Amino acid sequence: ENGFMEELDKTWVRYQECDSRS
Amino acid sequence: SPAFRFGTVPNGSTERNIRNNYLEMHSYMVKFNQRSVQDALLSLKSGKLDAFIYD
Repeated sequence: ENGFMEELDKTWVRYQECDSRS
Repeated sequence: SPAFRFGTVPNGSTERNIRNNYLEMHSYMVKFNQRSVQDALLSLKSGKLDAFIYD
């Protein structure tokens, strides 16, 4: 509810470099 | 996914207004803040910045 998980996934999922390639 | 970039001159009515209405924009743009309008222009003109915001 507090978004603790959202921030934890946000920390541990980097998301830095990639995209939809096509 | 690519990092976008926009900034404005600090201590401005624009920056204060931004902080008042839109927090995230302020907190993010502090990194893109520029010394002077000629220099802000330097960040836009030579590349290394996409958009500039001002009066």
